[PDB]
Amino acid sequence: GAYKFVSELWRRKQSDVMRFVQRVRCWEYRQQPAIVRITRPTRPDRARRLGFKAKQGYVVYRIRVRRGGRKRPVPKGIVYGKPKHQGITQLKFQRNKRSVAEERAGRRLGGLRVLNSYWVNEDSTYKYFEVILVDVAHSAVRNDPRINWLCKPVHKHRELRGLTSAGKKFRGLRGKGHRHHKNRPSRRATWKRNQTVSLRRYR
Amino acid sequence: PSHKTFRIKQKLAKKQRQNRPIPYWIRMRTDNTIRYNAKRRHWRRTKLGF
Amino acid sequence: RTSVTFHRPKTLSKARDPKYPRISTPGRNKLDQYQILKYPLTTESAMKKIEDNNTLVFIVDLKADKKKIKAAVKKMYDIQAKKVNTLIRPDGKKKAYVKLTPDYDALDVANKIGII
Amino acid sequence: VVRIQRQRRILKQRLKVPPALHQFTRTLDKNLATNLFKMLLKYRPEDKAAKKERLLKRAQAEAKKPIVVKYGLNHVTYLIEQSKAQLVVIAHDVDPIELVVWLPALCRKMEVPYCIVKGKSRLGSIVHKKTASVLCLTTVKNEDKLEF
Amino acid sequence: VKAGELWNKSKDDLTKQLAELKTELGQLRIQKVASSGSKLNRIHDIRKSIARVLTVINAKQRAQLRLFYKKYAPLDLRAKQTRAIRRRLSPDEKSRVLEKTKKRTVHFPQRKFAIK
RNA sequence: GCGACCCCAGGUCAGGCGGGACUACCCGCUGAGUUUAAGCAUAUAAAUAAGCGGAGGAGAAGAAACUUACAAGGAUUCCCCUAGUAACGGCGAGCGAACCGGGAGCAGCCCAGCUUGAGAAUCGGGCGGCUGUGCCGUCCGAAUUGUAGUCUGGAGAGGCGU
RNA sequence: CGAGGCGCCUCAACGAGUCGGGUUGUUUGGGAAUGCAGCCCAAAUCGGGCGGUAGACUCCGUCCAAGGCUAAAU
RNA sequence: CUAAGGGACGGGGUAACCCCGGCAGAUAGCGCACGCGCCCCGAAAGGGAAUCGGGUUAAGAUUUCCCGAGCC
RNA sequence: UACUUAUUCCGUGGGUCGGAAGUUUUGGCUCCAAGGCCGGCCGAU
Ligand SMILES: [K+]
Ligand SMILES: [K+]
Ligand SMILES: [K+]
Ligand SMILES: [K+]
Ligand SMILES: [K+]
Ligand SMILES: [Mg+2]
Ligand SMILES: [Mg+2]
Ligand SMILES: [Mg+2]
Ligand SMILES: [Mg+2]
Ligand SMILES: [Mg+2]
Ligand SMILES: [Mg+2]
Ligand SMILES: [Mg+2]
Ligand SMILES: [Mg+2]
Ligand SMILES: [Mg+2]
Ligand SMILES: [Mg+2]
Ligand SMILES: [Mg+2]
Ligand SMILES: [Mg+2]
Ligand SMILES: [Mg+2]
Ligand SMILES: [Mg+2]
Ligand SMILES: [Mg+2]
Ligand SMILES: [Mg+2]
Ligand SMILES: [Mg+2]
Ligand SMILES: [Mg+2]
Ligand SMILES: [Mg+2]
Ligand SMILES: [Mg+2]
Ligand SMILES: [Mg+2]
Ligand SMILES: [Mg+2]
Ligand SMILES: [Mg+2]
Ligand SMILES: [Mg+2]
Ligand SMILES: [Mg+2]
Ligand SMILES: [Mg+2]
Ligand SMILES: [Mg+2]
Ligand SMILES: [Mg+2]
Ligand SMILES: [Mg+2]
Ligand SMILES: [Mg+2]
Ligand SMILES: [Mg+2]
Ligand SMILES: [Mg+2]
Ligand SMILES: [Mg+2]
Ligand SMILES: [Mg+2]
Ligand SMILES: [Mg+2]
Repeated sequence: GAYKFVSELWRRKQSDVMRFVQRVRCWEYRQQPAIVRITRPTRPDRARRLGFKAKQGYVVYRIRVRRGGRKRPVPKGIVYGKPKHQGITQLKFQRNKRSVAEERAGRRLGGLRVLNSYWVNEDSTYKYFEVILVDVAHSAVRNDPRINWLCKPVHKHRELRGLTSAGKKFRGLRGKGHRHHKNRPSRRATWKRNQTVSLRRYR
Repeated sequence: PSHKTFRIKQKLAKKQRQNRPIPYWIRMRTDNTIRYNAKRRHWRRTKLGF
Repeated sequence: RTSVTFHRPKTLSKARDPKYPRISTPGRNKLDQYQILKYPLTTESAMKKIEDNNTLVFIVDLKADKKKIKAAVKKMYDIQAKKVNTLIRPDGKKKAYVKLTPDYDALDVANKIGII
Repeated sequence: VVRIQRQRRILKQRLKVPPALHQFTRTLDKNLATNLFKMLLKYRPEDKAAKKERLLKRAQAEAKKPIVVKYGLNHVTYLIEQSKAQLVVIAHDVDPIELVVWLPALCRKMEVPYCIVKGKSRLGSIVHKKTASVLCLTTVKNEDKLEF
Repeated sequence: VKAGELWNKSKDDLTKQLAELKTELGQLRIQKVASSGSKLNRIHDIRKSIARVLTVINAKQRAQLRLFYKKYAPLDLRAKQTRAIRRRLSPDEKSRVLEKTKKRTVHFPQRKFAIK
């Protein structure tokens, strides 16, 4: 078993070995399009834990997304409203960069279904993720009882409904009990339940 | 104009057929409430904007 | 590489040889002669053309062009058209002026069809 | 695509390469490599047809322990830690280099002879695959004890 | 006329009937524009006969093709359902489970019991 | 020059998948102001309307990196109660849940990691056959940069017996 | 017409630019900071996350994240 | 056919709707294996293959039908 | 303070870069090699 050695090495990102290898790769990704199909995961050990298998029907894509916050896209920085809503520049997108990357991949590849994604690189302006997608029309997927669930119609475009691992992170579903109870079943479902005026017939 | 697209002429032909009086025997049917065409148009009034 | 410019090389491409036909119904000529030649015109203006210019007037399909018209009159009435003039009427239908070649008498053809 | 692969070779030449990566530059000598590979050809695993034929031959009766090269990174890594590897052959061009960059350290720590040879595709050909990326010898035949 | 007899006739006879009824509907459309009083109701009778013949010819063609193709089926011959039904997993695929789940059903299925 | 691989290119190549529509319910983003504060800027309106997307017959959630402080309970969801309460708030106007308890309904599972090496034992496709949502045979390919099987912390592997 | 259960006894592997911390914005009833997000720092394995007031030390209670599926009550 | 201009493959941006055409990307092909290689839309007043005279209807043809005579 | 490969900018139909060795004419034309030596080399380092 060699996967532990690979996993342990990738924990030392600040070593000379990992810094050199990441720097050459970061340069090469900069000369490629923002959505690129790759024949093999760069981090096979990290891909195994996230569900990837070396089978026909599993495909891997590298996605490049821009870093930083979300400037308000209003015509001149001009807001017509109260000063609490007049900020422009220091605002933040509610979804993470990992979900943005796999959401770009899902829109580009409508015939495939996103499994999940993992972090690959970053320099200053770009972050790189590799997204695992499944061809749910291939018989290898359709015959594997561990990935069969992805072929069912309720799992269409789960990256767009916040149902991947990255989506559960920004939805507040990576914790339980108090500090997280308002996010289940969803925050909007919780809010609607607390807005209800229950007028029973015997009151 | 004299210069017409085919699609404009085809629509003008249908509008020509549609502004006729209703047949007289329609008023004789068993449960009939139709009196007139209710959709006659005269070219000088009520232009069709094409 | 005598050129400093790279061009995409020429590669072999095969033709389509499907494993099953997408359409299995043969496909039937729905614009046959009976659709092309609907009926002749019998107005007073149309009847004048028979003895003045050896011409038969027909109501024809909108999809029928001049070539299909002369082929249709040949397969329907065994007569040869010298030329075909067509128009679309203000009622939306298509009207064809079919002038027969000399040695064909439209009045005799009109008698066989039944319009006279 | 041609420009990016040529610039990748130049960038790796200009940038200071850490020793754990620079060690893959030192490869087995050409004379030694042709000796080892001509001996590794003796212990090739059976191809698909040969395995099918051996299955049929057993079925006709209804064998012996074979001596073949071992391959696969997970399997070779397991053998080395179990102290059963007698020789480890590592390809010099594993594209994710973190797959085998620690391998010379593990083999040296476990007191196992190892070498780095040019060509994962050459290692793959021996085991009827493409890009084996590591080969292991645990046992050799008595006819080869002196040569090995 | 008498679709039961139409199903008996061969394909050459069925197309010969189709030709006759097309010639005869044309003779009526000529009569309709000139004059008549009881040839006008023949239009409905004969137009329906043309539909009747073409239905029989078509139904024979499809049944023949369905017999000749029982490998890959032509796209028009394939089972037409809703688009979502066609994308569904098979029962073999829906009922497949892995070994660790098949074992637990073999060794520990739900039992039939009662309380005294 | 013959070759092996890697990365990539072109195909009306063989077989396939996607785009749009619908609005009551559901999932994701984005996001006001009128209004109230007897003025008004925080606050409120409101994590609402509008705006951009994604599904299904339900959706989402879900099997503790949970509560508690007890003699402790034991996935998710919904109802009652908790409770107009703790808290928050020009502590102003206002706002505002959760635990316990009682009900409805109950169900727990699958992987990655070390774990074939006396044999990739796995999978797809073409073709043929048949007992036909599949099974078998043969030939190609995928895969060792890892398919199958074992294992998932409640464990488990190994050893010894019903 | 082999495997599992059970009784007894030396290994026992469990998910990383992730957790966590700082700061900035937003959101919350969550108040020396409820969740989320951007950026900077950046893990561990006699360890890690919690015990609704920030801190250090000593005990105690309690869980094991960062992979996936899951009917019913609605 | 091109004009002012418009759309638009790849690529870039963007939560998405959508916004960007010179940013150069193996430019997707043309002649006779060999040779070469610097998208569309947009004008019935711009550019532009080729027709004349006479006759004819209730209503056409100011060059479309008829007669004759040409042209591309 | 130096370096060049990141990054940035400029140019070209990416058409003679680095090291060594050894056409001024008058508003005209200039391409697809003659020749030499064995498809091949020089001519055209
Ligand atoms: K087969
Ligand atoms: K484990
Ligand atoms: K905060
Ligand atoms: K603890
Ligand atoms: K023009
Ligand atoms: Mg007017
Ligand atoms: Mg109007
Ligand atoms: Mg005309
Ligand atoms: Mg095809
Ligand atoms: Mg849609
Ligand atoms: Mg006020
Ligand atoms: Mg007031
Ligand atoms: Mg006011
Ligand atoms: Mg709305
Ligand atoms: Mg539906
Ligand atoms: Mg669900
Ligand atoms: Mg658990
Ligand atoms: Mg609870
Ligand atoms: Mg009370
Ligand atoms: Mg509120
Ligand atoms: Mg609650
Ligand atoms: Mg209770
Ligand atoms: Mg592949
Ligand atoms: Mg395995
Ligand atoms: Mg076991
Ligand atoms: Mg035991
Ligand atoms: Mg932060
Ligand atoms: Mg803050
Ligand atoms: Mg917001
Ligand atoms: Mg406390
Ligand atoms: Mg974990
Ligand atoms: Mg999980
Ligand atoms: Mg779920
Ligand atoms: Mg119900
Ligand atoms: Mg043009
Ligand atoms: Mg222009
Ligand atoms: Mg675009
Ligand atoms: Mg044009
Ligand atoms: Mg002009
Ligand atoms: Mg006139």
